[PDB]
Amino acid sequence: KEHPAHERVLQDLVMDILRVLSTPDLEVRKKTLQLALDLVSSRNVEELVIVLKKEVIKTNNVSEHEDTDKYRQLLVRTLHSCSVRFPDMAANVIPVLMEFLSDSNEAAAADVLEFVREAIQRFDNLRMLIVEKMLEVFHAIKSVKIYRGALWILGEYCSTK
Amino acid sequence: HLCEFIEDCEFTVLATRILHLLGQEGPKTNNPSKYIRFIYNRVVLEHEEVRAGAVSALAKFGAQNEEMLPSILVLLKRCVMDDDNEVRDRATFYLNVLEQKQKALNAGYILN
Repeated sequence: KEHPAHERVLQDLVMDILRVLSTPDLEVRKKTLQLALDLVSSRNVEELVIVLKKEVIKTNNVSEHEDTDKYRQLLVRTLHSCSVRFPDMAANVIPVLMEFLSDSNEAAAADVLEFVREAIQRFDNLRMLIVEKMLEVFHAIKSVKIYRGALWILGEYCSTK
Repeated sequence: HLCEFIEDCEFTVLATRILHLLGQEGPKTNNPSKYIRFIYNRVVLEHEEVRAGAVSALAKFGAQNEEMLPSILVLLKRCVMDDDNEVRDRATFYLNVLEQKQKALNAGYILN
């Protein structure tokens, strides 16, 4: 990689390779994700993102996660980073949705992590929708996690007086 | 004995009860450093909740102050402070609450 003359393309070929991952082995996959993250100057991105979303669908599937779960968390990390740099998009909205589906803490933690972050980040607009989304999600749901969720959000508050 | 043992004799539930009681008692029985010493410990434990009691007990206490407390009482809330969002909030809020009344007044209303 310390061929820091680091050509565009090469980074790009990864996905192809990556496709192969669907024949799992997380551990390998995991190595990939880290590896993967790196190349992206917040670009070859979309095609990827899309692909990620594909992954995401794929991730849904019917699953009996045991290994891939892990991956997900990781992915999200990997993913997280990018965003920091980037301006990101709808894809993201989808996580929010996605997250609603889900049922385990670690994600909530991420989410929360996001809570924090976003709290810092504020360009805002999205949030509001999402807040709406959430409103649904929320209405649509119960749990400690949620319960907790409410608290912060509540804490947060703005309009629709 | 209670303090120590309970610490390493566990059960959160006990703590609730005792907390509540202790909550009232404070500086009428002095021994500040120790008592502080304890109090810190009680908090030490995780649980936003476990942590929380030491502050609440404190309100009757703080207000009264003891063999050294008012100046310092003021200093302490500052020295000990926390994030963890709603745990953050607890610190912030108590503060914020604190922020909101002349602390002398503050003590009077809340206490009752």
